[PDB]
Amino acid sequence: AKHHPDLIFCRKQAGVAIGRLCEKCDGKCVICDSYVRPCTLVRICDECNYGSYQGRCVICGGPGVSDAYYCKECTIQEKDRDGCPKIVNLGSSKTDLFYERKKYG
Amino acid sequence: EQKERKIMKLLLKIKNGTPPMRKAALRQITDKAREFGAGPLFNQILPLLMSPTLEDQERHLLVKVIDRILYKLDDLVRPYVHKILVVIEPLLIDEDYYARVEGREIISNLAKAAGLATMISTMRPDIDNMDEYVRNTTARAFAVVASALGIPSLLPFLKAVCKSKKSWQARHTGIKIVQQIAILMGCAILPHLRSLVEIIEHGLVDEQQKVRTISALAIAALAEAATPYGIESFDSVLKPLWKGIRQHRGKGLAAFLKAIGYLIPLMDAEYANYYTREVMLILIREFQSPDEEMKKIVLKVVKQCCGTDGVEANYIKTEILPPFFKHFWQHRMALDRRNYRQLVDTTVELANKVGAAEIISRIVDDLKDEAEQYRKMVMETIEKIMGNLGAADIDHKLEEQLIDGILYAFQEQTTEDSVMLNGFGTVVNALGKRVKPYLPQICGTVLWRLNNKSAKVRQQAADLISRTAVVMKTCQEEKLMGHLGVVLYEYLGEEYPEVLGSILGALKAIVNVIGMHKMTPPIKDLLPRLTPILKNRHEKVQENCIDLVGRIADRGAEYVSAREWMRICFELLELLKAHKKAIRRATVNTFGYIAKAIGPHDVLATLLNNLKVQERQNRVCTTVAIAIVAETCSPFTVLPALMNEYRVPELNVQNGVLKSLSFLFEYIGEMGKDYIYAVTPLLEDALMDRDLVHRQTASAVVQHMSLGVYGFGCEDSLNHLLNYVWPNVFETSPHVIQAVMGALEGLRVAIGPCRMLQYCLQGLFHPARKVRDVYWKIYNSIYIGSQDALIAHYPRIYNDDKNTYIRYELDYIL
Amino acid sequence: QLEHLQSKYIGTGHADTTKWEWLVNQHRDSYCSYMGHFDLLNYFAIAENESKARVRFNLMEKMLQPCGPPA
Amino acid sequence: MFLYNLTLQRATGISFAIHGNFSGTKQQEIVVSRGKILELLRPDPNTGKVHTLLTVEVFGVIRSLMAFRLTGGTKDYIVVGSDSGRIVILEYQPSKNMFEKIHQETFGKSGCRRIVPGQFLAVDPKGRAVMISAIEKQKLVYILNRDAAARLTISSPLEAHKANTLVYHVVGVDVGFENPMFACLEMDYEEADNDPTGEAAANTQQTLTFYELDLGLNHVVRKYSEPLEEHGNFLITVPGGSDGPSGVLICSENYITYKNFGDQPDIRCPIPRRRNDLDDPERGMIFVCSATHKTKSMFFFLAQTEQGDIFKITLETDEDMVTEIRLKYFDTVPVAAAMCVLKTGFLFVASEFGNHYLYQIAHLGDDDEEPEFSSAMPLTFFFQPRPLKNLVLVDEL
Amino acid sequence: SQKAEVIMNYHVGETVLSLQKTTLIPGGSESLVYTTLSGGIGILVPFTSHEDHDFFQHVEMHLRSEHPPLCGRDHLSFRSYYFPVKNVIDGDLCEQFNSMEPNKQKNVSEELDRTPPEVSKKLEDIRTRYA
RNA sequence: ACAACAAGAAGACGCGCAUCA
RNA sequence: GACGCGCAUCAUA
Ligand SMILES: [Zn+2]
Ligand SMILES: [Zn+2]
Ligand SMILES: [Zn+2]
Repeated sequence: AKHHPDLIFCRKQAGVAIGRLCEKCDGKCVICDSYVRPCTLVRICDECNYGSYQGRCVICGGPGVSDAYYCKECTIQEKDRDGCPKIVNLGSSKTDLFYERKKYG
Repeated sequence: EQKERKIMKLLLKIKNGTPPMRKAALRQITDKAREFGAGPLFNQILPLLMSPTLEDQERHLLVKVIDRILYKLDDLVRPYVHKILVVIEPLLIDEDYYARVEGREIISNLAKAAGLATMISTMRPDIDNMDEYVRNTTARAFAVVASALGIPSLLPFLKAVCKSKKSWQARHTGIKIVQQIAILMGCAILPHLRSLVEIIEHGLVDEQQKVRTISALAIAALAEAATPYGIESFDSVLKPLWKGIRQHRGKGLAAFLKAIGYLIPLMDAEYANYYTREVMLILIREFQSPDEEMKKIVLKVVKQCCGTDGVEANYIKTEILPPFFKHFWQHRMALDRRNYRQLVDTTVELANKVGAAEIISRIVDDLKDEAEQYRKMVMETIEKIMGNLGAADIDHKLEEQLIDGILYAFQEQTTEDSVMLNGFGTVVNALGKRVKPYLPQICGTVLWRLNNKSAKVRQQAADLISRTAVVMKTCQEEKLMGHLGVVLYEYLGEEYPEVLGSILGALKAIVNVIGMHKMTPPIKDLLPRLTPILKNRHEKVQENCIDLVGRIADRGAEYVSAREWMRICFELLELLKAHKKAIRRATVNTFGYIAKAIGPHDVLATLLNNLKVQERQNRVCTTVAIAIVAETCSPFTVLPALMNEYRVPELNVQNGVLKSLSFLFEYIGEMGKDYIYAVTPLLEDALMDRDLVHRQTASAVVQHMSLGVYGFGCEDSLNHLLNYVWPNVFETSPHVIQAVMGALEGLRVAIGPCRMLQYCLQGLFHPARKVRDVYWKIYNSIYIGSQDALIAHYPRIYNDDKNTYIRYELDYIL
Repeated sequence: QLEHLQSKYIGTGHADTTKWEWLVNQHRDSYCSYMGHFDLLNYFAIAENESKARVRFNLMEKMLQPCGPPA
Repeated sequence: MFLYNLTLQRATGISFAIHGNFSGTKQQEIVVSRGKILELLRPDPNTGKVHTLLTVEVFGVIRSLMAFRLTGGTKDYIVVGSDSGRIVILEYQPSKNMFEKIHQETFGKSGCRRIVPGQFLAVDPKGRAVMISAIEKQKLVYILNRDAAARLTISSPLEAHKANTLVYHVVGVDVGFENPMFACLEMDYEEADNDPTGEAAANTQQTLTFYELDLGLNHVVRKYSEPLEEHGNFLITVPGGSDGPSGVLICSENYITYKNFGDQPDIRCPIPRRRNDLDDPERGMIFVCSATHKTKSMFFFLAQTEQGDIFKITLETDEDMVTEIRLKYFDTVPVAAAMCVLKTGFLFVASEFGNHYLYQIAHLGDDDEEPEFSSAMPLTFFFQPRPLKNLVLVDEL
Repeated sequence: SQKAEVIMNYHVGETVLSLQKTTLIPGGSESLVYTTLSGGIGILVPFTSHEDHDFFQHVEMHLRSEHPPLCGRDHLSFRSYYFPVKNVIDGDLCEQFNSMEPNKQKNVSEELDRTPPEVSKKLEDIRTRYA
């Protein structure tokens, strides 16, 4: 996600697994969050696919209902041949939102 | 002192206050962490943490500030490791998942920052403590500090802790450390599998029950971590397990069964069968057990044994089921929840192998039970079975029983359960076109449920009809579908929005599944009735209504007159205020959907007039709508109106039109080669140093256009924009520099790396530092992509007295 | 910090990169490019009367330390 | 101002030549590779002619080409390593007469680069794994298996990176139903770029490492590291298991060295020189390419020098160790890039510049008048070139 | 002082050591014959009209995505190996339509609103006229 | 036991101006 | 450096 600069990608050797996308983010690009012209399929490394992490969403982490795709611009720029797009950082925004949601109810 | 008072004031600012004050205090403490010092700061922050009456909010802020100050002090926290650990350890046993994960992360960071020997010596006296809670916390700490810095950095310590003879507490703690490392690591212990198996194997024949049980649990954890590979490492462990199966009873028997069940899948087919036979010889007599945890363990063992490919189906159907269906299918099993899920999963995977018919035929009669929980359990069972195996094997004698059972289950309900509707939809879809002779019963039941009992099951009935419209259409039926549609029509005006959304979704599904020209109520009679619904503030009703409006506009447009579309537009301009992304996207799409049918003259004027909201949310949606309508229509009929609006002296309008141009160029793609000349003077004027936002938007436009027009050979006008993009690199704002970098990388593929290299070779070795940093960053960006293409564009550099910088291989002449 | 592509990759420079390092990196890249292509190798082996194996062996030797000794 | 590209003649420069049973029948075929065109051709034992049956353009530089088969299989699958950042597996369908892609795995950026694998490609002779490697810092291993549907599969790549290493050649070592082994000529240069005195450039010998693939452990670990006294160029795989000892042959300047891991000592054998050579004595002698004829009874090797002399290398071995290396002058042919020794005595010579020749092996040179050579002779050898009298020309391309 | 513009760029992929514009067969138009260092001979042919050029461009665009190359290498990226392609249509890709699957050939034909018998004749006419 | 979820509302930034030490 | 105000960016949720 380009909106949040603090997010860090896994950036490892992609395996043969297939990424998944939930209903909240269905047609978004895994890199630039675009909405036009899906091009290729997203692969992830075996570390991101083990036990409870199998079938989870790539960006946020919800249940997987659709496959992840690269847009045409990312394919032209060859940004897909980098690694798995799975985000390993939990994110300071989500935990903080949960923290001031829990106290208020 | 003064420093202590300052730390008191900033700590009070961090603890309580407005978010701006807290973030300012955090940024200043991160800026001045080194100057403040570590000693007094830690001696000041620890007493607040150790207080048992601390609220979670200030505890989280204190942990965050500790994390912020930890990485700045690379080596100054060595003497404070013990005093920080003795306060921070209890945070890894709380039930809060986020708290546990941030505690694990902070302990990993502390282990990385500190040294191995000092912390090892710190935690030496924690092994022999008599408290079990502190031993468990120490085991978790050892696991996380072993995940940090690597396993081999701690491997020799494992031998020392596991070979202790004075007491069994040290050995138990070592085995716990091993199992926690296996659990927390995942599949990263595969290279270090044997080094752990050999050290842990000796504990299976000890005289203490605790050490044997913990060793069995750790072996099970290791087998779980190394699921597909590693039988050669465990080949020396099997025989003690079989020897201990018969001798041990109780908790140790449970641990041994769990371990052996985990190791079964790792073997080959012949060995798997040979050993699962012996496992079953005790499993059959072991199904009878009073404890629920042992029932869960044996269910997991059965699941894992059935999952093995080496066990053939005839043995399964001859042995396992006759006791399974007689012992594990009772009311008490459905009473619990862990047993609920475990039994459901085991039954599903058993049906995946032995056959769906055999499983289903003995549980269809269970749908007539008076208990609601047991009916829910069996309904989930068939729903999951038919989700995977379909309904191609079920026979008519079984199909009618299943239909009767599901109808009985749906007819009476104590509360509202979505599992009933989900299962009914799954069974109906799996049956396909063979549910045709039962359609009138379903229609009568859904009508009866919809017509009465005060809007409690009406929304579920709407969901059911929305799910079954497809099957009723595929079963060659239209008349009762139209009757249901018209019935929903007089049932459209409800006060409750929750049922209104479901009814609107049902109507939308009916419109999707059947033709628009064959709908029983004329299309002209819906939109006047549907327009007041758009003013509702509820989310689901708005979603369903906007989806229905978009579908009608895309499909039914010749019937609808061009008078109410204006009112729909003026209502959608207000509906754009909605928070959810789906509603905004649907409204933006339906703008273009209706402007395809209606000439883009009044639509553009309405959108352009609402570009001065002063709210950022509305302008982005409006400009995306402008882009999508421009893409849908011919771009030459929408450009001059957009350009004429640029002369307004409002900066918001200029930003909006520039963003619309960017989005339009992104959408059209290869069609931008004909209109590239038109926007060149506008981009030239915008790129001038007048404001940062305008330059950023112009850079985005340049990037998108350059990416779109690649492959056509139009660099004559693209090269002119580089002379204006290049001077904008020297900026400090992250957004503008990101936009400029993106524009440069987009232009790199369109113009060729030669021009970029020529531009970069000007001040690559400039005497200053910041310009060198910028140029080197740009050069690295160009170098990562299309590295091979830079060979032919490298400049010639003459060699000096000492070195040879001339590439003589390219000077050969034939 | 999304600069992971620059640090992990080999050959990327920075402010404190000397001229000799850049020159030797580009020389090694040029040698690899010569070796990869076939028509360039044919041109090199036709310009001087040698064999493809001999040219490849010489290119292997020249990759140890080009541009002379460092300063 | 719009042009259109037409092509009249296709490229005829052979770069890589492989042989095997690609169609699945009992007749051998040769898959030659041009710069960017993949071609399939088979010889006719009846009329002694060569005809092309397939020609497809791949639109890219083919940097490597290998063939292999699965355990117990009857068909050969072609593995192609190109300038792109991916590896593909091809299968030939005789009925369709087209190439069908079986698998496609991407592991890096496209284009000829330095740290992108594709230059060196080695396969397990048994057919259980394949290896791909780059010039520097990057090696990758792919494990191949088959499912119950009798279809070839592939697993995730395994990292075998090593910083500051210049790989000269990668070849697979044949073992008998054991962990796969790969031999490479690694070479470090970290110290050579640190000392400005200049002696680091010299006295920097290259090693010969062995890589072990642990199927149970699913990782690759370095086993041994043996420095070499001189510089070598490429390696040859000696068949192992039940047919011959397991080992590799190292070709260098004026010398050939047999080397094996364990208790096997090193054997050094000089290369014979032409009698009354007019060349500069300072010039050395190296090998360009080699072949292998794995006959059921006994196996030998064929090698070619810079001048085109063909030698016949024969290994005499004990129960476990090898005694000596025997060399024998076979014939003289124009310098070629690769040889393909087919069944029924067919020799294919793909010249690097000029026409291509097909030779029929009429005699094996048994009990020849000219003497042989061996490493047991103390102290340099000489031989007299002569007409062929051992191969008969049949077809010319 | 006075720079010169470039009106054509391409990447044959092989080293070229000869260029000559002449007529090959009697009764035909001129062409730019070039020979490479690998043994291939090729010519460059200008179009005769604009509809034919548009049809060739559409065929190339359809076959770029619908018929990917054998080794999984992008055709546009390969032809733009050093410099972007300028006003050149690749005939090697366009002439691969004959070996394509019959159903895919049909789909392409009704995407172009033509017939494979007419497409083959159109493809062969440009080769016959200039060679 | 290592186990991910519900809408009283929040995450990263910047440019300008008033007062005080 | 401290107490404040206004404007504006990221199809931010
Ligand atoms: Zn990953
Ligand atoms: Zn998601
Ligand atoms: Zn993208």
